Amino acid sequence: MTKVSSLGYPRLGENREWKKLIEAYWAGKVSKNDLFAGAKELRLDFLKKQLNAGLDLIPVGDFSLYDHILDLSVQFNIIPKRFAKEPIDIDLYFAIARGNKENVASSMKKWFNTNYHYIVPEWSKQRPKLNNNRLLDLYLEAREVVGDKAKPVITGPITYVALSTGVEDFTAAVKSLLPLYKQVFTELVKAGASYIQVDEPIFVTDEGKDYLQAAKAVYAYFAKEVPDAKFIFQTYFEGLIDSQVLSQLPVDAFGLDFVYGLEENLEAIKTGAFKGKEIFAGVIDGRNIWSSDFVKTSALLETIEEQSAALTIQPSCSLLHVPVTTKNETDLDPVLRNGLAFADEKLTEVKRLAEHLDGREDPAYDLHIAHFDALQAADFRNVKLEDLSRVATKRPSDFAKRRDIQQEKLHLPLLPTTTIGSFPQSIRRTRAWGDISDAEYKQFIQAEIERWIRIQEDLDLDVLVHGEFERVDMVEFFGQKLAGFTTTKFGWVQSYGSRAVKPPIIYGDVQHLEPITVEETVYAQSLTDRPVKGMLTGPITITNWSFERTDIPRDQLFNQIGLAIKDEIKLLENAGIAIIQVDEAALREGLPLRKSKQKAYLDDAVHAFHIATSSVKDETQIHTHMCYSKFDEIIDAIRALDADVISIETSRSHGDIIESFETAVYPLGIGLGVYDIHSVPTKEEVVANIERPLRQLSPTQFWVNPDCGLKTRQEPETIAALKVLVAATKEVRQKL
Ligand SMILES: [Zn+2]
Ligand SMILES: [Zn+2]
Ligand SMILES: [Zn+2]
Repeated sequence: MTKVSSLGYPRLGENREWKKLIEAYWAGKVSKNDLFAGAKELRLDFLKKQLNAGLDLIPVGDFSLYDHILDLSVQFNIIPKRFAKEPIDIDLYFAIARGNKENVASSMKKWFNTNYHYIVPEWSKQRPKLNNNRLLDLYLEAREVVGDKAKPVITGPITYVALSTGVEDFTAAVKSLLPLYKQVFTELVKAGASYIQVDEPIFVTDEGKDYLQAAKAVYAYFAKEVPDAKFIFQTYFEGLIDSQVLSQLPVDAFGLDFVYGLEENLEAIKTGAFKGKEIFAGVIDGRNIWSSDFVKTSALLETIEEQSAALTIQPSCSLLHVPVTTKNETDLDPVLRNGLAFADEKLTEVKRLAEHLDGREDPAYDLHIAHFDALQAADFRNVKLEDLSRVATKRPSDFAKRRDIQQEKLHLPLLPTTTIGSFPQSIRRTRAWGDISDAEYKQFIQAEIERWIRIQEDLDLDVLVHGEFERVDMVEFFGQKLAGFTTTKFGWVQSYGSRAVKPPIIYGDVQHLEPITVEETVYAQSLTDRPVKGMLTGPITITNWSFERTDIPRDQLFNQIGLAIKDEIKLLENAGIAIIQVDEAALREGLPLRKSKQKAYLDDAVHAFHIATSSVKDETQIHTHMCYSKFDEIIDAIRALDADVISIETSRSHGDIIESFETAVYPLGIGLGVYDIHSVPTKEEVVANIERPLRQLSPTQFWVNPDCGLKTRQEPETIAALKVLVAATKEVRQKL
């Protein structure tokens, strides 16, 4: 009676066969025939899983060999000018994604506030035309497996245009795509399509508010030209903006996110503005991995049902954003695993919620709730942590007074040189310990640390780092030793192209129990008489890169992690480490979509940082690394962190990134990333980068260092770049 659906499914496959397949093709190890056969096997496999879960409308079209936006580019003839000569085939497809020997790749940007990156369209004089029948082929293919349950999906024109680059005139660009979409949809209906999911997440965002009338024109058009289609104006990631206006779109159904846009959408329907329309209700978390709260969700569905003409139940976004399945996670505690749900498990949940709304009895439903309740009641979610009322949130002495005390203890030269902490890893082959004694691995890493310690000494870098050779992930390396964290055996998620990450799971209260990084850091320091830095990851990054608990508020979690970082920082200081660097490279990525919610997030972020760093002695020097760009946004927050030194990337802007610190008269220490760690710098090239920020703020305030970590670069080029860095700095010193 009540339909269930889904927006999308991962491409990976249970053991990353998709990743191995496309990567093998690029390496010339897999023919075209085996590429497409392999990709077909996967699709059919995925269609069956979704069929067997009981879905009434199974998403078809989101499967891709790299990216769903890129798919539209090639399909709509939006191909970068530099590739305009190539034949339009899969090699050109991958050429745009990865670049060939003559042309660089298209750029990629973040898919909203997710961990996924899409490939950015590059508009030019090119006339939009259909270059294939990609979506029709996929649809007809699916029909043979699932039949009338097949639901074509596609990113809408407005969102596609907004995510693009080079668009001179927005409505003209959008308008030129309409006839293509018309043909696409008309072919699908002819082939038997009914419901067609048309994604417009842009209408959950601030920017979206500029396009309300474009939405009216575009969908009035589709409704006039393809009258037989049942369109699903599909949004996700936040609430529907201007819901009272958009609710008037001439479309059959609306896809609302009741997980990340609960309150806004909830009040959008209580108005009775969707009583004449069908709601596709995003009620299962598509970006996280906890089993649903069935009581909560069922009661929610009842309210939605009475406020709509028809209800269809689905996850809040494409399952693209979660791992495939918990079935093979055999190392997990049963009380935890029975409280987890990845992609496949969510298909089952969505089915069971509908059957319970239709008043069908199923033992699985109450059993699900029982397993849900056990997890909540577990000891690990009831850990007694340090009392926050007995924990400092503000350092005893302010910046100015600390700057003196520290200078008296460190006597670092004007414009000290240093690095963001990490050095190139060669060996990964050694780590496979595979089986090798621990006293061998340690001795191995320690030999490598000494080596680089001498290197930095010769280069005359006055603040050293151990290299982090023992670290493969800046988050999981901590998650491995913090209680309340666990890793998975197979929880992979696509981040961009053939890259995937396997994020930790914060399943319980977070608690520091043992030294995490102290050993390596203390060793390095014993070798030299120059200051060695400790490197840690702040709570923001740790949360954003992990699958976080959803049963406790963001700020509470932040504080828990802050406490652990505090306890680890204590250990470091105890051991004699005098400079400690807290890295936050996810602050941007974790920023809420809506401008109206960013301040509360930043406040949570700043407080937790204070929890982490306010219990150090005045002499101990607190550094924070932030690989961001638009600092003007978070400037107040940054100044709020009260870091002795904050290092940025000024190389890309040639040094003009200081503008925000200039306006805000930043009185704290600033590290200058004067070399892109992604791309050999010239000596005259680096000095200019250094002197730029010297315009307003005083020189006694700056540090010279690379843009970010060096794990990306090769040792040869790394050493050469550092030589130039130190030379450029020394030079600007002589000129006083
Ligand atoms: Zn990423
Ligand atoms: Zn009930
Ligand atoms: Zn505070």
